[PDB]
Amino acid sequence: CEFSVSPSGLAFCDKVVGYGPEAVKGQLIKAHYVGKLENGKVFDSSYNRGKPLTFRIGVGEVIKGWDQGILGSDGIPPMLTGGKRTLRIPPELAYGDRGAGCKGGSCLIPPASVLLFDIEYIGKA
Repeated sequence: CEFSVSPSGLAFCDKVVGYGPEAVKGQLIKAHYVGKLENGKVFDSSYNRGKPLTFRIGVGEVIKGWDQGILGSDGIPPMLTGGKRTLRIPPELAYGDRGAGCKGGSCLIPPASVLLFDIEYIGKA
């Protein structure tokens, strides 16, 4: 899985190219995913939550890396319905210096964490 690195640092690898239409801004979509830190620790997954994440893409409902990494951006083609994509997201397009899932200064997602996501774009909701 060698990533294609976009100008922003957002990198991706289409492990399985979708068979359907590309994602469109404002659309409510369904996605299964596994999120891991660079040491391999899984910090969140749709599977653990027992359901897909249905959300509106491209409107700031999720981290910038997801909006850009799924809808596409300079250097990043959009995901297609039914595709599987791995994203490498720099902190600036994720949770930055704040981190996420914090208890005081200790966070499930440490500050300045690069995030790895395996995303399965199932399709529209």
